[PDB]
Amino acid sequence: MKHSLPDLPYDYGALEPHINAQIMQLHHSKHHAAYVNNLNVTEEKYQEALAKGDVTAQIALQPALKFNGGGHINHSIFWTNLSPNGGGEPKGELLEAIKRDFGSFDKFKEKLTAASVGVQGSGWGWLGFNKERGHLQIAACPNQDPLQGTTGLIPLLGIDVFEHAYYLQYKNVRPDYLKAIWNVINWENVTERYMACKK
Amino acid sequence: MKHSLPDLPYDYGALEPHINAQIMQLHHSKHHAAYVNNLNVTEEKYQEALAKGDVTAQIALQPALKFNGGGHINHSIFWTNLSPNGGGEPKGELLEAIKRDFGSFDKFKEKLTAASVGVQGSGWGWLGFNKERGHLQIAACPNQDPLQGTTGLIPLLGIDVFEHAYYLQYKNVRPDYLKAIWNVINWENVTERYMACKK
Amino acid sequence: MKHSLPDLPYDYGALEPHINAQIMQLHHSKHHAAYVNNLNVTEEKYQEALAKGDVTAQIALQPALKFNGGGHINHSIFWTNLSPNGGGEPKGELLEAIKRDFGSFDKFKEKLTAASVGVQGSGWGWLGFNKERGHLQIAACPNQDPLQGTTGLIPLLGIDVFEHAYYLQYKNVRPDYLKAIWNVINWENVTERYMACKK
Amino acid sequence: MKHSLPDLPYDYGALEPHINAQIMQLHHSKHHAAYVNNLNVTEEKYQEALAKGDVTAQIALQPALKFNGGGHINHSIFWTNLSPNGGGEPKGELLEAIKRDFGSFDKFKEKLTAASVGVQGSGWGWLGFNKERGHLQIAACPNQDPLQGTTGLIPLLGIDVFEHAYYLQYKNVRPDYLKAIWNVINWENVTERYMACKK
Ligand SMILES: [Mn+2]
Ligand SMILES: [Mn+2]
Ligand SMILES: [Mn+2]
Ligand SMILES: [Mn+2]
Repeated sequence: MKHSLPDLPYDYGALEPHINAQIMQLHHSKHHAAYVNNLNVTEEKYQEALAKGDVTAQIALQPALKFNGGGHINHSIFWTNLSPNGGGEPKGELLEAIKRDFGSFDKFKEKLTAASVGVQGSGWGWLGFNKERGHLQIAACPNQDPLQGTTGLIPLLGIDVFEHAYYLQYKNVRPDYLKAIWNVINWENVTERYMACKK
Repeated sequence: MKHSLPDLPYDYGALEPHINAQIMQLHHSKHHAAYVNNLNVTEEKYQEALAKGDVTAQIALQPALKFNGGGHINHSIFWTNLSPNGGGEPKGELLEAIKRDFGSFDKFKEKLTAASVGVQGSGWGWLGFNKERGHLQIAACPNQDPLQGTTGLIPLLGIDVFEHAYYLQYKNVRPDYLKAIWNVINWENVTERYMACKK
Repeated sequence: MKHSLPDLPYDYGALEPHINAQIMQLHHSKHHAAYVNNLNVTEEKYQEALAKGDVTAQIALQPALKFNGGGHINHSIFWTNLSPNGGGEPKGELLEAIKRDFGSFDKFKEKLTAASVGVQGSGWGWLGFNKERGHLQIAACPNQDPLQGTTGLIPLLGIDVFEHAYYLQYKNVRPDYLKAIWNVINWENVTERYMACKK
Repeated sequence: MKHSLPDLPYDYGALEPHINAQIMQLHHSKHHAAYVNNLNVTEEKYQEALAKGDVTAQIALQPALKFNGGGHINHSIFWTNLSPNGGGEPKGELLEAIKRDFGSFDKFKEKLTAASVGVQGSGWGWLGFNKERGHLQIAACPNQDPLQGTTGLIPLLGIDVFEHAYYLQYKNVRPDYLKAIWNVINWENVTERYMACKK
């Protein structure tokens, strides 16, 4: 059982003019493809170390497993969080939960925008669901550290603030990239993930 | 006494075709200018906290002080480490030290290249001088963490592997950026820093 | 500003038999005294570095500032959170808040106990108040990293799980130390800190 | 692979009066036993996660794997580095190497002592061999982070500065524990590890 690079659920230029085709093609066919391959390489090395009981090799492989493994997790969710049919505001119970936990939808965007723009270096901004507390929660993750594996929160919406995700189009003005991405957020997908957390 | 953005010792397009003018202009006039301003803002906030004895505010300001403060340190050295008159190999005692500590100049480039390309996320690759041991030493730093402040090593040559330092020209192929930058390394400046470490 | 070691609100043997007198004496007159002394020395160096604009020295002093500065913050709160007249359960809105956010007082004890016992190495277990969300929140901190300075949460009740806090009496059985400390929790002080969080 | 708690090469009271019998008994039968048991449980979970491709579970298990896995590595080496027939100074090439890399045996003790006493919180002080550079090197590790797995250096002599390693006897005065441990250093074992580093 090996991990595979999931196909993009839309054309490279489907999110224009918010995210140009050059960024989408590089972000998926180059960056994500490398994470999957490196992930499969690390898993095979880790399996050999675990069979031999080489705990030293297991720990030496952790940085490569979390970075590439997290990259495969984060980017796989990122594509579904975007869509040419996205934008606007969510509906149903998710919208009610955003108003209840953050006050309003605009306030929520402000909190997630501040968490995303506040990331110093490479990282991610996430809207997650706290299963224990039963409400929403915003958190930032450094580098490719996945949300659930490092915080326990269930990812609902992630914003890649790696420079490779916007620099070609927005250069150093990360806020401009954060303002535009809200227009293509696939709230239908984010709603499916939210409803799955409640039973 | 406030920190200031040092002027670039050459034209934006002096390092072409290795580093295009668009990268140099953005890297200096936008990224570095922000580090200096944010650094001065943080120092003033830290001074107020220190006068009031507010240790909580001091610690809350550490991430902003190390990132912007380190950025001002790293980029100020980075410009002098490059030059249109650079490239080739160093001479004198520095070349002898590289051969003695790393075997050869090509081996040194291999070690610093591996440290630079091995940085997962944002960071820096550095050639430093270990004053205690009296020899050279290669080390990688995450994000803008400066070399001397976090390792004690005296910086001699730094390679910015932040994506903003090469993505516009080399995209995700960081190795291509590392291969080209060796042609514009200002070994005259790196020699001055090395000779200053010995007395 | 010259920080000072606060006088203990009680004699070293007031919390027996839950925390013996030898631990209290060492924890206050040796461990806490060292943080204050080292903190004052570090603050003086930070003042000298700021006057000279030595950013390298500032970053090099951060670990000592956070450890000793956080130690002064944490232990100063720890003494007030304990009392010979403590124990039992809180009353009023704090008890209602514990029931609301954690289900019941017993469930809250189980969650904070797991967080304190879960600390690998040295650290602290904290019950804090999230002013932005307006409810309670449990969090663990590594080493002496203070709660508010590193997380923003306002400390209400802290449990020192440094080995020096229980080893002399409970040895490696940290769970026994967690069970015994509930008998001396000064809920009057925790309520004061909880009321200070509200308008 | 089912890791096992290694038998001690001596009785618990063989290293008296430098390390009393109560510490040795607790450190081996309680502290080290917990790392092995928790390590075996964590490895089993890692095998289950790998078979299912659950990368989230793999990353969530890393802290427990590094702490307990590193604990098994460090303590297993620590017992062999000590002996009732130890003490004094090394001989042969190891002594020459200590003189070459650190000037003298006394200066080496001062450097490794400062590194061990300098650990803030829990950690380890290590004398290691850098195979790439072919000389000795001193390094400190936080918590149970093993030397080779996190730094690449081959461990030669380790000093446990976890509070549980000395507090019962020396209380908060860690320097006294560092001075006393030199009397039981098994330089015969350290030489074997140093000779294994060379062809
Ligand atoms: Mn990305
Ligand atoms: Mn840069
Ligand atoms: Mn303490
Ligand atoms: Mn130990």
